[PDB]
Amino acid sequence: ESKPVTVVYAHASSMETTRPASSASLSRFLSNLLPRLFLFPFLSPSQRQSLPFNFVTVDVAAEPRLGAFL
Amino acid sequence: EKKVTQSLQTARVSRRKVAHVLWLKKLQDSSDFLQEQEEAARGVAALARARAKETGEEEEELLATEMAKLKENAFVNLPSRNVSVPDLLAQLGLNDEKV
Amino acid sequence: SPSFEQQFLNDKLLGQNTLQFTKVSEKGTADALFAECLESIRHRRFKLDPDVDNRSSEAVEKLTQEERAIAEKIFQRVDPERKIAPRLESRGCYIDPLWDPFKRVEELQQQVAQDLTEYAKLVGAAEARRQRLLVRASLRRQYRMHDPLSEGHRRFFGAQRADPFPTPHRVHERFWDPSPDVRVALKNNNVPISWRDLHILHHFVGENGLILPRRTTHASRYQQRCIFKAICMARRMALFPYDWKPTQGELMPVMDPLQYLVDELTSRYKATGDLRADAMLCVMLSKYPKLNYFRYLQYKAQTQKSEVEAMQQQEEEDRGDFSRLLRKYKRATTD
Amino acid sequence: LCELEQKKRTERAIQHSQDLWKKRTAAKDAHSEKTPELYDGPFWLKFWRRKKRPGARG
Amino acid sequence: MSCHRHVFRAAPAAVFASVQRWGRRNNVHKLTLLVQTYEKPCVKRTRIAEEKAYYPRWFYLRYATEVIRYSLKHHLRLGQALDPNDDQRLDA
Amino acid sequence: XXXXXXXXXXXXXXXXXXXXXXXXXXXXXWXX
Amino acid sequence: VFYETFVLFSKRVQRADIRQLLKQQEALITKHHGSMLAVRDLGWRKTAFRVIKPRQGIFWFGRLFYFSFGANPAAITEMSQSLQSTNGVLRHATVRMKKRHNLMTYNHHIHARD
Repeated sequence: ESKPVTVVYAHASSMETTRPASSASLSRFLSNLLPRLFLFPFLSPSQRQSLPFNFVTVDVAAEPRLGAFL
Repeated sequence: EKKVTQSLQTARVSRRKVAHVLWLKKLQDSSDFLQEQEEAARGVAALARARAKETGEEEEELLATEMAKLKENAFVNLPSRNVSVPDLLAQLGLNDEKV
Repeated sequence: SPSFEQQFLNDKLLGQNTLQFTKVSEKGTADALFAECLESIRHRRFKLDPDVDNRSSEAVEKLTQEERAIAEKIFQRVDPERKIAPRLESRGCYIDPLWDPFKRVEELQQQVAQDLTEYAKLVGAAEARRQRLLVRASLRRQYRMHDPLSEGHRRFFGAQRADPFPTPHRVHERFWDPSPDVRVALKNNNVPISWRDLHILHHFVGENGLILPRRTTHASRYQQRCIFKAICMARRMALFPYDWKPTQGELMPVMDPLQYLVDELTSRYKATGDLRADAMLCVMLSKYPKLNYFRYLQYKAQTQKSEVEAMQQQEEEDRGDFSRLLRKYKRATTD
Repeated sequence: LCELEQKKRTERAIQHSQDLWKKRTAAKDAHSEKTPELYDGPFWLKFWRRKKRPGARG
Repeated sequence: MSCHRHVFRAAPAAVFASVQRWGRRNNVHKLTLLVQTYEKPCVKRTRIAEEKAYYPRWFYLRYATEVIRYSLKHHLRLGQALDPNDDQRLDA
Repeated sequence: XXXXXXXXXXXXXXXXXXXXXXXXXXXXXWXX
Repeated sequence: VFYETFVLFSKRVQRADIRQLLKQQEALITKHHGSMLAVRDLGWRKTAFRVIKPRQGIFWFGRLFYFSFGANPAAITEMSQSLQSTNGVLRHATVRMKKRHNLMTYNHHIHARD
């Protein structure tokens, strides 16, 4: 049963692997934010399942097809 | 058959408006000043509502004052593009005449 | 044993263009081992090569001047937006890899390098350097005569320029033929021209400052009217001159200068591959995240995906030549 | 036999009519979807004037 | 605008001739003469009609004379209508 | 060797299609 | 009705003056029931010729600004008159926003084909 709403996190971490850049900071913020916003008695499988939305991450700098699609 | 033709003309008109709605969506996204102003107005509304309990004053007049202050203070975050176009062209090598 | 590239391709003209004839394989792969074996065997056979294999014929005019003009016109019609050139890098598209005539050039360069190193071994280093300088001079002399459609070929063969038959200056619109640059300018980007297109309005204005007529601009009537309106508005806004062509510093389109910089750096990194432009775009990506980097990011993703596909293909070949390359012919034909 | 002939003719006519309707509807939908084309050719100053039969009788 | 020419490794007479050519092809003298005196609208109508009728003929005859000079210089012969169905095959 | 020449001929016969395109025209040469 | 306005301030104009002018323009927009959409700075650009602005002086460049707004058609005359009266502004132009060739959408790759 796929969740109705899917949240896609588009980043370009491949371009700057040694340099964290802003994408790494935003990823860290999201990782430390979502589990806190959503309470369960990138993310661990438990958190991924407990999230109300289907969380998927993509790299526009490594997926040319998805880049043109988005 | 006129009625069947009508069911076709409705679809043709609907898809024409579908395109225009998309165009407005692009224009809205391009508009950042409007979006930031709306977010600021929402924040001001939340502040007035909080004051409505903190002090029990007239939240309507609090909103009026805060909105007046926002209108006065608008344009404080103007984008900065203090750039010399001919100098940038010369740096790129596309401008050699440098009198 | 210095190779041909080591010896002669460090010169300006010789080093400008250097085609690739064989794929580069990292040390420790079956392709590298087979290449080493082939190079050794070819060098030994060059040692045990006869005289008849190095016979050469005198150079002659490949084309007449009129035939060259006809060929140039036909190539231009084939590609009316681009300039005609021997795109030896795109060669594989036009000539199948198995029938490439440049394998002979590669092997001849290898043979020349082997000959020069053996000559250095025998006679002496100073004489070898003399001969290397002389060969460099000869290559420089013969650099610009290889292209039959170039002016270097005509100059080398001492052929007078063609005197074309007169044609009418006032012809019908059906026959008007703009140059590729004027054609690109007129088409813009499939969008009607606006005053904001300050990078193109210079084409349609004469040195005198007067707006050029339609017979000269080769524009449609609607395009002509749009360009006239754009120039008038730009002049009224004082971003376009009134009595001369715009200065080189006035050619930026009416847009964000940083977005213009991003566009220019992307164009550089795509056309030539400026690593400096790549680094500048990388830093701008995070410093100014309010600009548009779609094309740059898409090209980066395409390159990464091609690298991954090539790595997978190399792994498959190492395991044993698989059906990918065979498909590239059979499946392509069947489709 | 006459009845069977009529029935077969009816079926064929139904099929032909349905095909014609689908074709015409597709053509008109494509016309509607296409944006108005702007005639960019020469004008009609030559055609403004007409040369009719001169004098009486015309 | 004003045409600017640089007299460098050339003759001042040649540069003056180039300036004269620029002026003629830009109709500078024509406009100066027109503005030196008043031209009534009907006179302007007639003049513009005459020019629009005349100049294409001049251009066509210029092309014809250019072709004539080229043919005389290169000793070209008059053409014959290309007979169709000619195999156009090399005699080799 | 005759058999080596036969092998070379077989390789040349079971080869690619010259031009990599699938177009519908063969072009002569206008050089020389 | 959507519009785009382009302004060319002189060097004598300051950020405070720009903010004041934009505030006045937004006041006019609101009076005519409109709404300011976006504001952007297009950088310092040299003029194609020296601008001799009477009773202000002579200038050889200017800072270019742009703002897009939806408003009733009756507001354009007032906005144009106000901008003309403003001293620092060297040149201005207001146009009707177009679906395709507008700075809101057709804002990148205006010169670079690839």
